[PDB]
Amino acid sequence: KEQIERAKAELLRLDIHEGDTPAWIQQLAAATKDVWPAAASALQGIGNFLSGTAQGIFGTAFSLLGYLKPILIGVGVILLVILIFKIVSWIP
Amino acid sequence: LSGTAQGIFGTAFSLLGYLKPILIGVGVILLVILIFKIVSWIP
Amino acid sequence: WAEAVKEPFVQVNPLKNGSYLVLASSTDCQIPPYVPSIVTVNETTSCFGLDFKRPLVAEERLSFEPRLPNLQLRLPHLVGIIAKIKGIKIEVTSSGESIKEQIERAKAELLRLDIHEGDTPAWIQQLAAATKDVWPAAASALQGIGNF
Amino acid sequence: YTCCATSSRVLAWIFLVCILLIIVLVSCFVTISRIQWNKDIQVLGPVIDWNVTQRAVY
Amino acid sequence: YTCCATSSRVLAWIFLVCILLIIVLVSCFVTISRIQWNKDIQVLGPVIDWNVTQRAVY
Amino acid sequence: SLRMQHPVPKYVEVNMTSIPQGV
Amino acid sequence: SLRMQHPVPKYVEVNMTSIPQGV
Ligand SMILES: *[C@@H]1O[C@H](CO)[C@@H](O[C@@H]2O[C@H](CO)[C@@H](O[C@@H]3O[C@H](CO[C@H]4O[C@H](CO[C@H]5O[C@H](CO)[C@@H](O)[C@H](O)[C@@H]5O)[C@@H](O)[C@H](O[C@H]5O[C@H](CO)[C@@H](O)[C@H](O)[C@@H]5O[C@H]5O[C@H](CO)[C@@H](O)[C@H](O)[C@@H]5O)[C@@H]4O)[C@@H](O)[C@H](O[C@H]4O[C@H](CO)[C@@H](O)[C@H](O)[C@@H]4O)[C@@H]3O)[C@H](O)[C@H]2NC(C)=O)[C@H](O)[C@H]1NC(C)=O
Ligand SMILES: *[C@@H]1O[C@H](CO)[C@@H](O[C@@H]2O[C@H](CO)[C@@H](O[C@@H]3O[C@H](CO[C@H]4O[C@H](CO)[C@@H](O)[C@H](O[C@H]5O[C@H](CO)[C@@H](O)[C@H](O)[C@@H]5O)[C@@H]4O)[C@@H](O)[C@H](O[C@H]4O[C@H](CO)[C@@H](O)[C@H](O)[C@@H]4O)[C@@H]3O)[C@H](O)[C@H]2NC(C)=O)[C@H](O)[C@H]1NC(C)=O
Ligand SMILES: *[C@@H]1O[C@H](CO)[C@@H](O[C@@H]2O[C@H](CO)[C@@H](O[C@@H]3O[C@H](CO[C@H]4O[C@H](CO)[C@@H](O)[C@H](O)[C@@H]4O)[C@@H](O)[C@H](O)[C@@H]3O)[C@H](O)[C@H]2NC(C)=O)[C@H](O)[C@H]1NC(C)=O
Ligand SMILES: CCCCCCCCCCCCCCCCCCCC(=O)O[C@H](COC(=O)CCCCCCCCCCCCCC)COP(=O)(O)OCCN
Ligand SMILES: *[C@@H]1O[C@H](CO)[C@@H](O[C@@H]2O[C@H](CO)[C@@H](O)[C@H](O)[C@H]2NC(C)=O)[C@H](O)[C@H]1NC(C)=O
Ligand SMILES: *[C@@H]1O[C@H](CO)[C@@H](O[C@@H]2O[C@H](CO)[C@@H](O)[C@H](O)[C@H]2NC(C)=O)[C@H](O)[C@H]1NC(C)=O
Ligand SMILES: *[C@@H]1O[C@H](CO)[C@@H](O[C@@H]2O[C@H](CO)[C@@H](O)[C@H](O)[C@H]2NC(C)=O)[C@H](O)[C@H]1NC(C)=O
Ligand SMILES: *[C@@H]1O[C@H](CO)[C@@H](O[C@@H]2O[C@H](CO)[C@@H](O)[C@H](O)[C@H]2NC(C)=O)[C@H](O)[C@H]1NC(C)=O
Ligand SMILES: CC(C)CCC[C@@H](C)[C@H]1CC[C@H]2[C@@H]3CC=C4C[C@@H](O)CC[C@]4(C)[C@H]3CC[C@]12C
Ligand SMILES: CC(C)CCC[C@@H](C)[C@H]1CC[C@H]2[C@@H]3CC=C4C[C@@H](O)CC[C@]4(C)[C@H]3CC[C@]12C
Ligand SMILES: CC(C)CCC[C@@H](C)[C@H]1CC[C@H]2[C@@H]3CC=C4C[C@@H](O)CC[C@]4(C)[C@H]3CC[C@]12C
Repeated sequence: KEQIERAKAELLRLDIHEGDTPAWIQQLAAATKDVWPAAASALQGIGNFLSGTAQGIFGTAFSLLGYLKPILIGVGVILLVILIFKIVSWIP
Repeated sequence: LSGTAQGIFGTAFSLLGYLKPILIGVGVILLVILIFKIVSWIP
Repeated sequence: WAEAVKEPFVQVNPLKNGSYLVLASSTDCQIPPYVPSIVTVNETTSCFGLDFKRPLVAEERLSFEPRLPNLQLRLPHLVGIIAKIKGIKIEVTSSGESIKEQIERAKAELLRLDIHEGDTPAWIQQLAAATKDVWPAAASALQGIGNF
Repeated sequence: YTCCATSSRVLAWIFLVCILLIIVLVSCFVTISRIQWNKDIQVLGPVIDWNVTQRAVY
Repeated sequence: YTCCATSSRVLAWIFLVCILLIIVLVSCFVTISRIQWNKDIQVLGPVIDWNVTQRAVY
Repeated sequence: SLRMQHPVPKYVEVNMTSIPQGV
Repeated sequence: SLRMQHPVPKYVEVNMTSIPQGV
């Protein structure tokens, strides 16, 4: 128990990021391999899809859509404020 | 969180914390149905 | 190996043959900063707060001094930040290393130095220092927002 | 009085436009600043070669 | 046609005003410049006294 | 009377050499 | 190699006197 509660917090805060998702996924597969060989093969595959199918276009796309998250919420809020007024202006 | 029951509430809150991205996706889908059902009741 | 050091940095070693070995963060007596050099003067003068004497004339003899190869070394763009956050002398590159391997080294680390509710102004000022050389027009803007 | 009633409405529209714009301004700054930090990480860094003559200042 | 005829009226007024102003501008400049030359002639001129110490510069 | 101090030029010679690899 | 000239300070003393009327 003591041996595990030693690096745990440090290891948990190596979390997934919009930058290096493929690189992170490959580390997760190396870590999962001995535990669950099936899940490692699936993760490794999803890794090489982002990196090496087409020119890594999907790895570029999902990285960009990652960074845009704050903008996308701020747009979605504007839409609701249009819809509610339009709908209320239909009811008799 | 640690020592009441078998630490079940620490397990529950840990689990609910990891699930956060799924819950937002479901919540969005419910709005889309509601808006269409509603707009389809107005004359 | 890289290591962060306190400014101003001055080092002056009197060599036995009468020259001086200088490494300094700042110029004096024409001597360039940052690159080290072996310095000799024809007449006694004060530099860096100490007296560089003219040496005594020497008689020449057959030399056995080594002559090492020269070498060009590329470093990471943010090397000063990487040395800083460690607080210790840290390995940054190898003599031979490719651009790609050199970059993938600290990237995940550096990316996780993200913007926080508690020190936004401090963080913005670091972004301006990092961006200065790349896009000067963005650095002046970020500096203004930072002082605001 | 119609002008007062119209003012209470025009006011609530400019107050609503004020906040929706702050939401946008902050959301844009967080996006751009973070991307520029990413770009700053991957630019080519400096070269050293011990050559004194190259660093002469006259 | 009506636009051309009307344009020709409005134009001739502005062209007339343009010249009547130029007459004035030149006529004023000649008056003022010649008076200032008269004034310049009558102003007090400099003094000399051979004192070196007075003209020291440091 | 006027007494003045005129600056006059002079130089010292400084030579510098490199240290390959910093060794 | 790099050979440089460093400027070192110095002065000369100059005295002046006046000529009344320029005579
Ligand atoms: C206190 O002690 C210190 C030492 O601890 C004293 O400092 C030392 O003082 C020495 C003088 O006694 C200095 O030596 C001198 O170095 C000069 C600079 O050498 C460099 O430039 C040369 C020219 O390069 C240009 O031109 C060539 C074409 O000619 C181009 O190819 C280049 O691109 C440049 O445009 C160059 O030849 C030298 O190259 C050699 O050294 C470097 C490493 O420094 C190696 O990478 C090279 O491989 C090369 O070394 C090999 O090849 C040469 C022959 O080519 C061999 O001699 C070597 O043994 C080795 O095999 C450098 O890049 C020299 O110009 C100067 O030359 C004089 O002497 C030669 C004969 O030896 C004459 O033929 C010349 O005409 C000239 O008179 C001399 O060698 C030391 O640099 C200096 N040491 C340090 C580390 O700073 C200090 O002064 C002392 N103070 C007191 C008070 O006593
Ligand atoms: C040790 O020595 C090596 C070799 O010199 C140093 O690494 C090299 O640094 C130089 C200078 O920064 C780089 O030059 C640039 O190269 C690209 C073209 O690169 C492509 O073509 C190359 C053809 O030989 C090929 O080697 C490259 O392969 C590497 O990169 C790919 C992609 O990431 C990777 O998959 C491979 O494994 C290799 O790692 C690649 O296919 C060129 O476009 C650049 O152009 C700019 O600069 C020129 C000149 O100023 C200018 O004219 C242009 O307009 C433009 O501004 C530039 O020439 C070179 O890519 C590096 N090579 C490697 C292997 O890294 C290394 O950094 C040194 N180490 C140290 C510690 O100093
Ligand atoms: C900084 O580097 C300088 C090189 O740029 C050094 O200058 C050299 O210093 C030597 C000292 O021995 C001078 O040699 C003297 O030469 C005179 C006569 O000059 C003629 O002969 C020499 C060779 O004997 C020749 O090089 C000249 O071109 C002349 O043809 C003799 O009377 C002396 O006895 C002595 O031999 C070099 O001439 C001189 N060369 C140059 C290019 O200046 C300087 O000393 C270094 N100074 C510092 C501050 O370190
Ligand atoms: C005509 C020419 C052709 C044109 C083709 C165009 C193709 C377009 C492709 C469009 C792709 C759309 C992708 C949308 C991704 C949105 C990601 C948003 C969230 C995000 O980035 O989250 C951050 C990182 O996670 C992530 O980045 C997680 C992303 C998911 C990774 C896994 C995806 C690959 C799966 C592969 C399956 C198939 C494999 C092969 C069998 C973490 O969260 P945070 O941002 O809040 O930061 C808090 C830190 N904890
Ligand atoms: C060290 O720096 C100097 C200055 O940049 C380089 O010397 C020049 O070399 C070029 C040829 O590449 C010549 O056209 C110039 O006349 C030289 N200028 C001077 C001031 O010497 C020198 O090549 C660099 N490298 C070494 C090893 O000395
Ligand atoms: C020559 O010029 C000097 C400088 O203007 C005159 O000396 C000054 O005299 C006044 C009183 O008149 C003193 O308050 C100053 O302190 C004096 N200054 C200096 C620099 O001496 C001087 O009197 C003038 N006349 C002659 C003939 O020397
Ligand atoms: C030290 O170096 C300076 C370098 O500027 C020498 O200055 C020369 O001095 C002579 C007088 O002997 C003048 O004629 C030259 O015009 C000066 N110019 C240069 C650039 O050399 C200085 O005299 C040297 N002194 C010693 C002790 O070597
Ligand atoms: C000529 O005048 C200058 C005036 O500046 C004198 O300079 C002095 O020189 C001594 C060295 O003996 C220095 O310690 C002093 O600090 C200098 N200052 C002043 C204002 O005198 C110079 O020495 C004089 N030389 C001659 C030939 O008379
Ligand atoms: C009080 C009522 C009206 C709700 C107001 C909630 C607003 C202020 C909240 C809802 C969700 C929030 C966003 C959620 C996620 C991000 C990503 C972050 O990296 C930058 C800020 C940003 C964009 C937040 C800013 C504030 C935000 C827009
Ligand atoms: C498509 C247009 C209309 C934008 C609509 C807003 C959508 C795309 C935004 C709103 C809230 C966002 C989610 C909020 C938080 C997270 C956690 C993160 O770790 C994975 C992505 C995920 C799940 C986001 C993905 C994008 C998201 C669903
Ligand atoms: C109706 C269906 C879709 C389930 C929806 C569950 C909702 C209520 C859940 C999903 C994710 C949750 C949020 C996730 C993260 C945070 C940030 C934390 O600092 C306080 C709680 C808070 C703000 C939660 C509030 C409740 C929340 C919005």
